[PDB]
Amino acid sequence: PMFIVNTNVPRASVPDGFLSELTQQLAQATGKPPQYIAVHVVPDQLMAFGGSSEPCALCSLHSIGKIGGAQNRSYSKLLCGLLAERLRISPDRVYINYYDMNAANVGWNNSTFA
Amino acid sequence: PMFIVNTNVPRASVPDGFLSELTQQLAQATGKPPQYIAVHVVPDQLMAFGGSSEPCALCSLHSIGKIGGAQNRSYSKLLCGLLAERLRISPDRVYINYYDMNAANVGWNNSTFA
Amino acid sequence: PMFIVNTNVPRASVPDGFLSELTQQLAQATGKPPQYIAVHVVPDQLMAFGGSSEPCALCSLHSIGKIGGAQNRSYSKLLCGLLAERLRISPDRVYINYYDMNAANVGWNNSTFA
Ligand SMILES: *C(=S)NCCc1ccccc1
Ligand SMILES: *C(=S)NCCc1ccccc1
Ligand SMILES: *C(=S)NCCc1ccccc1
Repeated sequence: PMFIVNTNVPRASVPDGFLSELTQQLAQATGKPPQYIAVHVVPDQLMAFGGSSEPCALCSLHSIGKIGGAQNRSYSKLLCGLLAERLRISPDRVYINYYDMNAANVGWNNSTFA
Repeated sequence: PMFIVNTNVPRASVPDGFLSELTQQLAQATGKPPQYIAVHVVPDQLMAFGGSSEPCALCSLHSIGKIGGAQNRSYSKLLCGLLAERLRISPDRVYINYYDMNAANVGWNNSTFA
Repeated sequence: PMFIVNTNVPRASVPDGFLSELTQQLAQATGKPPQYIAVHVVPDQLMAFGGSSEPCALCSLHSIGKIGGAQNRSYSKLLCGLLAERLRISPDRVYINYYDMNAANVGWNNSTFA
């Protein structure tokens, strides 16, 4: 999978090691090799959540399968837990959109995963 | 719902109250409490629309239901109105991608909305 | 269509003419008028791919139709081609998510494409 975090937390508040840690914990959570996981963090954003500019995040996780009710709950506990621990973001000011991609609709290395 | 605007309009052209205004207008438009609505504006982008770098916007609106033919036309009229009036972007240089998210595919507060 | 590339390549590495070339190549790949094509490049991103911060990209292409097995393979070869030639990113460090949008789910000019 690939995980993207957009947040109003400033760049200086993103701790060294954070992209690595996200890679490792997503690899572990999905039983996927870490060589396939992509991660992306976008700090310093102009965002509001419930009209407030307190720390918040808008995120996405795309996966070819391994998306569903229990699995997404597990992902959210893991990802909100990381965002709370590392970025000081309340889990109730985070949204994560989950996307179950078809292999034919994921481009990589001049072709797709189909 | 959550609304993201990416634009080549500079940060200084985004009016002070703009995130609050989007929050309140989207709350009114969907009959949702404003506490749930997230909004995110990304200015100064390197983008073109039709090959031109005249002001333009690429947007998304994610909602758990309340997405459909008529609802979406209404959203577009509302959101293009605000982008024209506040950011001085022509409606014919705006795209908005609408996503009807399943509740189980939206993470929040260490779980999902399911 | 609309194509978005997020990359850790620095802004100064993105050559003059890159948005123009993407617009032109996407028009040719879909036979669609360039006047409707939108492109967006986001350099200097904090991203990793396979746990490495070597040059990489995460991309999206949204289109109303013209998405499918052979078409997406063709787009990937085109777009990885450009990202390798112009931004010096290895094709195997690019992901492109493809989205076949329903015309009623794309807003434009105060309405939708339905
Ligand atoms: C996790 S195994 N990511 C690699 C495959 C992929 C899946 C969805 C979107 C992009 C890349
Ligand atoms: C509007 S009520 N937003 C909160 C629920 C939601 C829907 C789609 C994506 C993120 C959050
Ligand atoms: C290509 S012809 N783009 C214009 C129509 C479109 C399709 C998907 C998303 C946004 C805009």
